[PDB]
Amino acid sequence: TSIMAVTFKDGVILGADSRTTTGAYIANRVTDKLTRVHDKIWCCRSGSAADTQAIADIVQYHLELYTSQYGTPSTETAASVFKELCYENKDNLTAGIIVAGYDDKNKGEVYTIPLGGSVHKLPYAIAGSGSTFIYGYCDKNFRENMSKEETVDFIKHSLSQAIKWDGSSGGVIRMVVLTAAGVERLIFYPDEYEQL
Amino acid sequence: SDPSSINGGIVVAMTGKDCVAIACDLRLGSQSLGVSNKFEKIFHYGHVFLGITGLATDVTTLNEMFRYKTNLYKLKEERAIEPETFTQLVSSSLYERRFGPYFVGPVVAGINSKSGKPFIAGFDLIGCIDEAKDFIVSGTASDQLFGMCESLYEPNLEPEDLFETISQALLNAADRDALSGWGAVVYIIKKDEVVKRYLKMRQD
Amino acid sequence: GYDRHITIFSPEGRLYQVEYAFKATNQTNINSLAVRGKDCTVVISQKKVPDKLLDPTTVSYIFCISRTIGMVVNGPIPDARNAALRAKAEAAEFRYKYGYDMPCDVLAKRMANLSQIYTQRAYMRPLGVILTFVSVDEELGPSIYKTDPAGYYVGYKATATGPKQQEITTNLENHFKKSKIDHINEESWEKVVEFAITHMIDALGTEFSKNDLEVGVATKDKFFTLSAENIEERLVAIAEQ
Amino acid sequence: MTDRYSFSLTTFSPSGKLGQIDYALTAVKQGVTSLGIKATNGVVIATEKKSSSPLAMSETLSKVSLLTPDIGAVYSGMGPDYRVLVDKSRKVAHTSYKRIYGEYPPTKLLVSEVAKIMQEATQSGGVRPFGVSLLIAGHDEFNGFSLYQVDPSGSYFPWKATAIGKGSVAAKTFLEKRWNDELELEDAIHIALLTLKESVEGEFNGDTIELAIIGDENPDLLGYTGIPTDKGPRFRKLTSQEINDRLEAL
Amino acid sequence: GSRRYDSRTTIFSPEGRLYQVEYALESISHAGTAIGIMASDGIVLAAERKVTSTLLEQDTSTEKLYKLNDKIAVAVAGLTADAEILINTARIHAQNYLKTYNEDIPVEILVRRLSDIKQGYTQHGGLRPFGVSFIYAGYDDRYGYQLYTSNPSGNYTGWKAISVGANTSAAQTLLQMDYKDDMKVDDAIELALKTLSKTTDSSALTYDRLEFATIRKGANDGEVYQKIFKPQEIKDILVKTGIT
Amino acid sequence: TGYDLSNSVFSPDGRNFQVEYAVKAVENGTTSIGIKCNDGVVFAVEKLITSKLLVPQKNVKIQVVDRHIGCVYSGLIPDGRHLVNRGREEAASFKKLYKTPIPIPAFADRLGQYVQAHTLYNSVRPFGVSTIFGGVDKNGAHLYMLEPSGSYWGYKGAATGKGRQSAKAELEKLVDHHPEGLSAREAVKQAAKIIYLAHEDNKEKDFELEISWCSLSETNGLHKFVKGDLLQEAIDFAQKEIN
Amino acid sequence: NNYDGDTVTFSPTGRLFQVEYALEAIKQGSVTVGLRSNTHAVLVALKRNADELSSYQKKIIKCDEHMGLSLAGLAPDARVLSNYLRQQCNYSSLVFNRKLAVERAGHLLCDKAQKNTQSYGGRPYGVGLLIIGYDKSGAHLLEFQPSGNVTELYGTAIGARSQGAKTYLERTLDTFIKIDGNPDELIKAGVEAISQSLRDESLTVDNLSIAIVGKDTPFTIYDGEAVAKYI
Amino acid sequence: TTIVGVKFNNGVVIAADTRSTQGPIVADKNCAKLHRISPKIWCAGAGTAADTEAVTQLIGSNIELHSLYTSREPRVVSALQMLKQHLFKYQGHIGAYLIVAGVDPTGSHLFSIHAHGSTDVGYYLSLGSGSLAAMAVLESHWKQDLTKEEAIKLASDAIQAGIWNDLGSASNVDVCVMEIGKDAEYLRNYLTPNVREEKQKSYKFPRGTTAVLKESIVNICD
Ligand SMILES: *[B]([O])([O])[C]([C][C]([C])[C])[N]C(=O)[C]([C]C1=[C][C]=[C][C]=[C]1)[N]C(=O)C1=[C]N=[C][C]=N1
Ligand SMILES: *[B]([O])([O])[C]([C][C]([C])[C])[N]C(=O)[C]([C]C1=[C][C]=[C][C]=[C]1)[N]C(=O)C1=[C]N=[C][C]=N1
Ligand SMILES: [Cl-]
Ligand SMILES: [Cl-]
Ligand SMILES: [Mg+2]
Ligand SMILES: [Mg+2]
Ligand SMILES: [Mg+2]
Ligand SMILES: [Mg+2]
Repeated sequence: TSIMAVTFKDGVILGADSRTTTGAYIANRVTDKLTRVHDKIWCCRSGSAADTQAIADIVQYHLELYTSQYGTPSTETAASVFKELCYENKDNLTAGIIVAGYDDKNKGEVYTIPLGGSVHKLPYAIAGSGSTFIYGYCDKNFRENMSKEETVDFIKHSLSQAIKWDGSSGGVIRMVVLTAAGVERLIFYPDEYEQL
Repeated sequence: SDPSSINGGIVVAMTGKDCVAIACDLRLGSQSLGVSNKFEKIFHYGHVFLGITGLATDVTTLNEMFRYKTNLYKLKEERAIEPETFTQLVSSSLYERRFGPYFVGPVVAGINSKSGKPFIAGFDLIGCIDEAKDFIVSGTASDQLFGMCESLYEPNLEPEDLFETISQALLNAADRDALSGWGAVVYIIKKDEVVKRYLKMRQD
Repeated sequence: GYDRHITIFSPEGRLYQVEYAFKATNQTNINSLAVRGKDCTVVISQKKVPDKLLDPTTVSYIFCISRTIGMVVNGPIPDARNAALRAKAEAAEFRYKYGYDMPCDVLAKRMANLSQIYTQRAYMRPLGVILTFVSVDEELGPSIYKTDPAGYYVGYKATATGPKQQEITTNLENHFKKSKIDHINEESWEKVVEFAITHMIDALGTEFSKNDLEVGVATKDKFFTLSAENIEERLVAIAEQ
Repeated sequence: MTDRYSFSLTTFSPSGKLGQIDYALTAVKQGVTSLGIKATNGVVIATEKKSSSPLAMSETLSKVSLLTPDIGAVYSGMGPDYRVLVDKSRKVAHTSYKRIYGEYPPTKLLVSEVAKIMQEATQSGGVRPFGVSLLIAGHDEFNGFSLYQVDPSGSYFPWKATAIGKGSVAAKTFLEKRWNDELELEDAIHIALLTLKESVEGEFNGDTIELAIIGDENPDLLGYTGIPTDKGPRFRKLTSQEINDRLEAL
Repeated sequence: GSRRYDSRTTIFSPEGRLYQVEYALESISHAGTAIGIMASDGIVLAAERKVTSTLLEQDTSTEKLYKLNDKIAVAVAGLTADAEILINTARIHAQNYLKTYNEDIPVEILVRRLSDIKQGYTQHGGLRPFGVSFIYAGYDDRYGYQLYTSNPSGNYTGWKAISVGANTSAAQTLLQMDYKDDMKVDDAIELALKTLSKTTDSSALTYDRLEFATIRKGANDGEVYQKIFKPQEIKDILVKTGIT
Repeated sequence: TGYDLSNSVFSPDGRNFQVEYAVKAVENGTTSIGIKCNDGVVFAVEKLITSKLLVPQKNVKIQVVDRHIGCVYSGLIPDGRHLVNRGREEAASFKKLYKTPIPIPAFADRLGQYVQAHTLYNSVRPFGVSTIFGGVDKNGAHLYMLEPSGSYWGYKGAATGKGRQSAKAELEKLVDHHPEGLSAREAVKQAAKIIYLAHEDNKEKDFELEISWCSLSETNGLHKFVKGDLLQEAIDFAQKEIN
Repeated sequence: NNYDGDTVTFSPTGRLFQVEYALEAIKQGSVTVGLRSNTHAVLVALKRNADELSSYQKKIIKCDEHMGLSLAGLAPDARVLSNYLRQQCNYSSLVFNRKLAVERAGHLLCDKAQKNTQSYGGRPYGVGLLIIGYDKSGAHLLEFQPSGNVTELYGTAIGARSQGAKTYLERTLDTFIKIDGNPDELIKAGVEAISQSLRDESLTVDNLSIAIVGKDTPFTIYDGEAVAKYI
Repeated sequence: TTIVGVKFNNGVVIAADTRSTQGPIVADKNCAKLHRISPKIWCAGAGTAADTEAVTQLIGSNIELHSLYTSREPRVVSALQMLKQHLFKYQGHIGAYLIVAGVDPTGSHLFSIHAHGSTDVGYYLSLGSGSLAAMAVLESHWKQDLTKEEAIKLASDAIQAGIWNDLGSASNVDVCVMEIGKDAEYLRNYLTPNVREEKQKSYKFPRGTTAVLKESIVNICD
């Protein structure tokens, strides 16, 4: 799995590959690892597909009920609900989640929640088995306040390399753009990103 | 150690023309030690017959359980249970112990009293229904029984021909199994008469 | 005479606590009205802020249960909010368990069943409220379903609730006798709200300012309440014809 | 909190009467008339859709309810009590039968389960009896067609034909004169419509009358093909048009 | 709190009587009469259905006589719904005993069990007692043919002949007059129907107002057969004994 | 009759007389008020000096919930404390799950639902307090008042207790004479005056003034007690106005 | 009248009669006095005997090395409440290595008593308590009522004829508050205060019970010949 | 086991083989691996036979009750959600691997569920021991905008790949077609091997061949 979330000038963009594996067999080559817990709060999922789905479903339920009572939740609040589930059930879960969302007040925010259940607010985050191979590249190429087009290129190039080297990663590169304008879905096929 | 092969034993059932047959060996042992040669594994609740292989304590327990349940069924429904319905009851009852199962291999046999249709069914230790047209096998010599039944069996056998086929299936299968034998019983079942025959076989 | 204190049968076969809960319904002295358009369901309710010390923005009997479902309440606010919180919880749980948004009629039934339980179980009192649920259902379209303290519920073409419900009901009845259709034949929700307000004015015989009303609108995939300025625009259009 | 009413609210009076059951029966008496007639090849159950308002859509309120594919129910008395009983009756048909035997319960046993629930509300702590009388019509393979009445006490009786509620005394007398053991389903429906007209004041048509039957298997209503033994539900609710057609031959 | 509305179903009167038991017995006294008569070669159970209708489906109807197992049956007097609760419990107890000991339950043991359940509702729980009286007719290999009765108090007693429900005072006098120890089933059948015919509040005793049953060793060789009479069979025995 | 002997029983009117009797306990209590200002809220309460033996400034009535909400109440003091303890549990579990401090409207409903729950059963008694509370959240300042029935609304100014009519009249003047708004420091002064004016209903015994406030500019949106010079400044302003 | 059958019922004027009846049990109880300075806090209690053969019922209970109370009313209820205080004082020490504040001790007693006034089945406590203590903010004196009301005071008295001692303390307020670094004089003032509540009987050696806590003085109770000094 | 699901333009088709095995032994040569959850929602199951049957009926029961409660046609996402949450609860110990398909008022749907509770979406799917043979066929011949007739062929070709090449798959092909607007058609044994060998010799025995010791009539009657 190769997932990442990157904040930029107009908001935040989530990115992910589409490969699901059972050992060396690719059980699904067109997986959607970018999932929606609220209108403008999404997450990237890595680890157990069953665990991360169950968690995401519970979070979506909590934020739906939150919204009914207290209005739109913050991205920080969403990350806290993820954390609470991942931390309290750390013995029985295998989930590495990146939470990304857009407020008008706070703009683009990214929170990463690794195996332990700890929370880390960052300008950008990378996770999944394929992330290991792009720590060097991403650290060298990331800039704050990038444009939409620059951020799309950054994620596209980064996940391209992660896919290239990691056997657990592959398929298409999915992306979700979160801004004041709305929610935009992007997709990039092998023929495009392999030649980069 | 393996609960399904401590006591030993086998059951086989076959369909014929307007008849069914169900048979079993009589052995009960403690591994190598033969203990009883009168341990019958076939029971009946009304016109529905149930054979049970596997761990003997569970064979006994399940018999007592299905007697219990079929007796209440009859009091409430004001009629005897049918093979198709009993089959679903056996499956339900086994699966409720999904993660602490009875170590058994049940076999249902009988004729539907209303339609007259012959019926047989087999189960695994946790409820999966194998509703075969031809035959059902169960026990420590199930492999042997499969081979015998698959080669000997032909459809639409008459009651007295079916008796010969099922008896020879059981006998020759049991004789290739160390934990089966020590006697045998065959039930021939028709819509309103049932004959029970004890077979003469080698006692080793 | 303890058959009048708890929910058990009187000799007449009546439940007096249920009947007295119906009377609590009109304690607020507010009238509500719900009508259906082509693409929308509109609910209006009288807004009365008698105290100048009150923050008028917090005075409301219309609730956003889910994204799709809205609910107006006729009765005291504590019981109203009790019902609202439960309906929100039930709607959220439904979506989690069954994978799709709870329909308006199903929620109404669920709340009606809960109400029924209070009429049968002695330790629980009935809520002194009448709940009017509105949405644009993805299967049934524009929907109005109303629940009461007896545990009764039913779908409506249009409905009215409050002290002067009968005057509003007859006014609406007479209109639908003319048009011979089960809804307001209008494209925009703005004009359906104008219809709703106009017919409440005619029925009650009172004029309204922007702060005298409270409006809720259900469209496909969302329910929302109108601001005072949105209502003012609505009142201006009514006056100009 | 906690339900602190752990004692019976229904008790024997000095005369031996169970007051709350009697009063529940009084509530049933006030209820709208419903009836049931058993034919040789089917059963019919019927009642009046007493609309509380002309603005109310009476189609959304179902007085006649499917319990199983071969069993239906109608009532007289308190609607909300009926509605929750139908929910429980539907569920108990699965939990206490279908999930055990892999088939739907026979009419008498489902009736028995419903009766049990109603009896418990007559004895358990902190509850009143249900204020309804049910008429449950159904079919099963070994008992054939049947029609049962279930009272607030939990008592149930099988009927050839009967009526409950408002004008039950008059309706039962009307049914006694008309009923015989050679009625076909269409004849029973005809008698049902005649009997029901007497107790109805206002409009009498397909939109103000609710009527269902337990009759032949409906493979068109099954929803799928490919299994010969599955032939479709015997329960069928008559449409507004289907009722009006028979009101012309009335 | 809740105390205000508590009837207190399990208390003594100043005289040392249980109010609710006494009032439940008063309820039962208005129920259709049921009679049990024990003979040397079998037992008879007869009972009167309460003011029936012509539209009642009698052949599928059961309000008085119930089967507990193959050897034991009961005649009911009181609230039918209450009785069915207890009947299902009794049926289960018999099956539990059978599963445990691999023998049919002795009649008294089953009767004691049900009677103990009834007793519990009079001493604890704060619930109303079961408004039911049973006549138990059964057979086992220890005592042979047995008749028992139990009432809402949970007290049970054994009988040669007994009635419950309406007009028991009149019925018990008539049984005490014509009953003899060397009596047989066919004679007991006649006594049962004659007693009902005299004690009935109806104008005449007919087949459609009766439930009838016999427990006979009149089953092929050493075994017992229960016979729940069908409407036509009740009609025939009424003609045979000379009542209709 | 007998409808007033048990809680959660509807009278033939549709009223819950037990809740109405709880209100009588509230009306019997000392005066407490709340004033919503430009960027926050101000709470004040009348503390009756029953005796000279009472230690001044020790028997504190106003209570903090979390770090941004102030609560004051009139009526049965223990009931008010019980309600605040619950409020603190509610605020803690909200912050535990959602990270952010509980918003004031959200907090208001938590108390509201809890008080309303005590009108649902005969096994509990309604609360013998009307609670005035509020504070500053992400959406700004909020002031609420919560009755024994569970009923609550947002307020510009609020008052309860024995001198509520007097106080209300004073609050209404401020609302009329300051449509643009009132500053936090002004509200503290006015709060002191209103309690002094409302003390005419409890004029037998002398009293002690207690004031608190949350303000975005003055207290960084945290609840704090008005102490020392600022308190004395408000007392002087109040004493000047009554004379 | 009709509204005094249980604690869960308000009267039409908003009164809780069961609580008021519990308050009445305190008035029947024997007099006890509490008073403090800035350095020390003192309890003085008039113990009551059944007859001449009987012992004199103990009125003072130690809760911790720095805290304790005197009782008036149902003694078993005081035992329950004092036991609760002992546990709370003890929890504070074991968990936080912190001596429990006297004010916080009062808050805990208030909340415990309150639960008994709002719930069905239970009953209010039938006892009044005077809690003294010395913590990080100096000497303290609290008055507990089973309604839940707890009040911090310079001095007070509860029980039968307690109004006489309370008036005396109200006059002496300016004097006894200044008695700093002199335990014997503070006790004298307390013994003189409780004397204003006596009729017919006088303070004897097995009648009088005194307790004290202060800056360098653990909570200690004086009975028997230890209080003869003050008679 | 080889099970498949294929979407087509106006619906969805499901398919499966008919072999059940205990190790290397064949237990049933004609097992029905296609199940009805609701009239127009069917699922194919692989893994532990008893678990697929039981979890399919339980959710089928709850779906029926839900349909009655809501007065609506049941949805496929409802079955999907109820199933996965149950499987997740038991952390994979209920060995049910399913392909769920159907039509409802929202349209036509195709999903898969693994024993641990993870769900997937696709136009074509396969599970079981023969899943790799089938997916190779599907990945070679699938195109979008299939007709009902093309999709059935693709599905049954995929099932054949498993039958021939996978030892855990054998015998006949079952199919079910769920089209929008239409009734679902369950095609039990859509494909069977034709003809088949007659055995060389009948092994019917001479009567009296088997030696008997005792005989008796059994009393089944009451
Ligand atoms: B990715 O590789 O982490 C991916 C993300 C997931 C949300 C789809 N996980 C998987 O593919 C996992 C295995 C795994 C691989 C590498 C690291 C951690 C885990 N697969 C599954 O959970 C799975 C596989 N087959 C069927 C069902 N679920
Ligand atoms: B298929 O291979 O997935 C098939 C699916 C269908 C039959 C439900 N599974 C099986 O045939 C399984 C294989 C298996 C063997 C042993 C343990 C678990 C699974 N067979 C059975 O479940 C089975 C069937 N009948 C009797 C015994 N076991
Ligand atoms: Cl996934
Ligand atoms: Cl419900
Ligand atoms: Mg790769
Ligand atoms: Mg051998
Ligand atoms: Mg040997
Ligand atoms: Mg109630």
